[PDB]
Amino acid sequence: PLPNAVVQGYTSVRGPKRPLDHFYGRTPLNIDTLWHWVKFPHRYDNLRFAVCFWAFLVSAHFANKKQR
Amino acid sequence: TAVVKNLAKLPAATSQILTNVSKLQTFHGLLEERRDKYAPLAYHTYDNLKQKTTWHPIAHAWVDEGLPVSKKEYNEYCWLKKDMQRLLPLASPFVFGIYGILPLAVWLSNDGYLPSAFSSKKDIVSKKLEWYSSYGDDLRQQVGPMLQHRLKRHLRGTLNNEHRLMLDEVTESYKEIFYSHYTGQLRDVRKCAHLRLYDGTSTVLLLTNKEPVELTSELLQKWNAIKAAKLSPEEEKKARNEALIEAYKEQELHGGPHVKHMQGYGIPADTPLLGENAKGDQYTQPPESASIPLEQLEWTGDTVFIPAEYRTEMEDWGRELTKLANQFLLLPWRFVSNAWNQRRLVSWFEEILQEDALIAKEGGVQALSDDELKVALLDRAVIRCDEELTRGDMEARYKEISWLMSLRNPFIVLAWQTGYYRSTYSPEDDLPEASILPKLNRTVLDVDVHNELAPDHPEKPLPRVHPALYPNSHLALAKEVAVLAK
Amino acid sequence: LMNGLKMRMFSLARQQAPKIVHKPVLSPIPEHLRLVKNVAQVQIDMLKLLNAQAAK
Amino acid sequence: AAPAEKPDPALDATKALPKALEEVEFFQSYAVRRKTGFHLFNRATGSPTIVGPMFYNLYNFVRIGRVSKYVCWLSLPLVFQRMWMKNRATGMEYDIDLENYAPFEAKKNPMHGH
Amino acid sequence: APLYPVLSQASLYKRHFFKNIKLFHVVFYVGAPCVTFGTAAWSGSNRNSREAIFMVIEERHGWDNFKKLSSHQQGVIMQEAAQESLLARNKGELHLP
Amino acid sequence: EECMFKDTRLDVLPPQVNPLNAILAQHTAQTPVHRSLEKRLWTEVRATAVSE
Amino acid sequence: VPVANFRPKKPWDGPWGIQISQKKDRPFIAMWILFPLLLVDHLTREYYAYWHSSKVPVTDVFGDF
Ligand SMILES: CCCCCCCCCCCCO[C@@H]1O[C@H](CO)[C@@H](O[C@H]2O[C@H](CO)[C@@H](O)[C@H](O)[C@H]2O)[C@H](O)[C@H]1O
Ligand SMILES: COCCOCCOCCOc1ccc(C(C)(C)CC(C)(C)C)cc1
Ligand SMILES: COCCOCCOCCOc1ccc(C(C)(C)CC(C)(C)C)cc1
Repeated sequence: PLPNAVVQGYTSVRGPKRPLDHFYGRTPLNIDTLWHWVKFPHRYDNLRFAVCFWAFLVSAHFANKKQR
Repeated sequence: TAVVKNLAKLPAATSQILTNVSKLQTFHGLLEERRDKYAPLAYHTYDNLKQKTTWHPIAHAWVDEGLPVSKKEYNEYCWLKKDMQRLLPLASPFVFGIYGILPLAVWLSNDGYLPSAFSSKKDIVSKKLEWYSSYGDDLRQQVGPMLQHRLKRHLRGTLNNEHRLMLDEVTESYKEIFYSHYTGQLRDVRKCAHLRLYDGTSTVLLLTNKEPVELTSELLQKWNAIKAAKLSPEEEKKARNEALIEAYKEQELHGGPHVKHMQGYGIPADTPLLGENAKGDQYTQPPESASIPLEQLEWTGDTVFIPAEYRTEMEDWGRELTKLANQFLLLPWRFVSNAWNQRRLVSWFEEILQEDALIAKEGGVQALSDDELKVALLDRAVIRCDEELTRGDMEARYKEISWLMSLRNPFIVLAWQTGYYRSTYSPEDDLPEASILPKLNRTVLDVDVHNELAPDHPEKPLPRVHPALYPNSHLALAKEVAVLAK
Repeated sequence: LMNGLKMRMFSLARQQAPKIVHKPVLSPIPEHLRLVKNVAQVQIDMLKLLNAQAAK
Repeated sequence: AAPAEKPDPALDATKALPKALEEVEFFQSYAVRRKTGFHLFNRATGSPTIVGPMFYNLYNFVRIGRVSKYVCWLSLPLVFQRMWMKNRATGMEYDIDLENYAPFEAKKNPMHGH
Repeated sequence: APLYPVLSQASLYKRHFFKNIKLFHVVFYVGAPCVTFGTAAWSGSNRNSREAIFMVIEERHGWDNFKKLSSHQQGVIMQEAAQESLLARNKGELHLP
Repeated sequence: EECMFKDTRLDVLPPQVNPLNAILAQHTAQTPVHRSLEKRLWTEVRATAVSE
Repeated sequence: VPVANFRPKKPWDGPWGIQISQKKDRPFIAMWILFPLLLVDHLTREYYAYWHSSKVPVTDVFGDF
């Protein structure tokens, strides 16, 4: 269907590709290496529960007062 | 600034401009008076597509061997022609209006855009050298490499078609000519002359009253001998026609001229007879000249030069390569056809050949000064002002390009010239270190022109043999030896 | 390699500095210079012999 | 005219189908699964289904995704929204006068143009 | 003695994050939110349901009266219109011309 | 196809052939023998000239 | 004496290689700013005409009206 040149990526000569840099002494920084710096939220979960309760309650209070 | 600095001398410059115009008019009158009686007519010819003229130095660049003119006077002529070219922005207010003065201001800003009158120097040589060192070498040094690349990619072609377009025998010479900035080794001009193998055999057909005859070294030697003997014309024409019929018979035995079996050219056969005009077996109609006997074969005085440049021809170069060649030679290039830039290039070529002839009349290169030779090499575009070569190296360089331009081929000329304009810049300050060896020195003897050199086979290059190692070298180089020792 | 098994072991450690491997670089410059040396010594011995002959 | 060109192996076709089969084999290699926890409802005959045994491969790739496995499911509640609203609309009671005056996308309505 | 403006190692470390992207790293990571909250799934359904809803409203009740009513009754009537359009009793329950 | 990932400079080296041998060979082929003996005479007379 | 075919850099030699890299990676940087802007431009958009619309948004380009 397609020629071998198209499959292998070169007509006559295979060109050398420059390898990827590593930056020895530190972690790689790529779009896929970001969980090393940003994990899932784990520090303020209980505060999340409390604040969701208080937000629901205060919103319900003011909505009922406005409606009434 | 330079605007006010040049405006201060703008009043004092008009008188010098008009004086230079008068000198140019007188010189052109004299030169054309000589040219209109000693030079032949090079007819205008159109390219393969037959829409624009094409130009070649073999036909159009004529050299007045016997020109009673000083070399400095011819330099003045060419430099003032360039000044006439540079005076063109004075027409901008006369075509755009009173607001067409800002172009004149831009013209007056840079001194390199300006003619001779705005320069403080007096001698034409010092003036030309100042202009070059200020503006011209820098402008050329930024066009040289990209022109070399265009020439390379014109030979080898585009899009990975080298196996279809290049030749495998000119390969090592190609490498030595285009990649000598990698090795640092000098180059041999004969290896640049090997680039003509891409082309065919350049021929010269003399037109007679019967048929055209191909010119050869033997016939040319005989004609030069007869011309040197200084015989009466009744004997001269007779001997010329004897040699002509001899060469005619020779080529008829060879199988006709070379042009018969070349694609794009050809000699027609006898015309055919159509239908009832065919008289039995005689299907042809020979020309009138078939009635003339062969003993009356006389040269008409007409000549046809055929370079047979299938890959080198200036027509097939393109819109970009011609403009870049004119930039590299500091000629006008903008907003014009390749035919007009071709003519400009051929005129420059003719000027350089006439200058070579006048130098040879004035006693060669050694009679010249150091500044004069520097300016000559700058005109030939083989030196940049950031080199500071020796006198022997300058003379050898001149000899090289003089022989190369004697062959009348701009492509190989540009290939040679661009090799001397591949300069790099280092990213570090300590490197490159200060060298320990002295500067490169040469002599006129080191150039091998009097010996043939076969093309080196691919991946089998041979070392360079000095001319002195050849037999009878002290005899062959005796002219150069006497010129140098004297 | 184990009885009834084959495996590939990879280390887990941060590499603070690159690992060096001595891959000798082929170059013709040293042999160029040694050829120059030998030719110059030949010419020097030749000159010494010629001076010895011419003077002795 | 008579160039006499040798055959160029780069212009042949002897690697495209092998490469495609290599890609497909790399795909199917991730369908390898263990015996524990294996269950597949076969057809009523007892023969396997078509789409059934090629779900583990797709979900093993979903396992390796990073963002799509946490985003592309947020358009799925909308399906149940339609499932519910359609059933609400199949039997919705409406005014006869408003239906006769403003039928939705009915033909020959001069207020629409035709 | 480098004569050029040497770029720091940390600056290269940051630029590598931007230039070491791959095609799939753009395509899928930006297409998933796009396909989900785009003209296909969510935004398209919303913005194309609105047209039918407000056509039905302006045909049956009127835009001025609809604006004058309350937000609750507005939403109720919008929901009824949405049901009428989703049903498409006149097209044989088919969203085709 | 993998020419870039190799080093065949040793497989392909420049030949050590001296073109001067082919040049002197073409010179002897063009010249006759009596001129060679004359050149031996020129050398001998040059030796006696340097001697005197 | 210095080595031949060498010189100091000039303005017409163009920018350095590191500067060419800094020129190259600017589109890749603006990608991160424009794709979120594309998604926000699509998500915070409102249609311009409805069956009830008596008016349509007009944008006089040159202020001629
Ligand atoms: C099958 C029925 C007949 C139709 C046949 C043609 C179908 C074409 C559609 C499939 C196109 C796939 O297109 C595919 O693109 C990738 C880029 O990701 C190319 O990839 C190529 O370039 C990249 C880098 O650019 C190289 O690293 C790689 O080695 C090389 O394969 C493939 O060579 C090409 O095959
Ligand atoms: C980029 O193009 C590559 C995409 O190729 C997709 C091919 O899709 C078919 C894969 O689906 C299957 C089908 C069968 C099977 C297994 C069920 C081969 C049969 C098995 C495991 C029982 C042997 C696994 C996956
Ligand atoms: C049958 O095939 C169906 C799969 O098609 C999915 C379409 O995906 C769009 C493009 O996806 C990519 C992304 C990256 C690539 C690679 C990794 C090869 C890009 C490259 C060449 C830059 C490394 C190839 C395809």
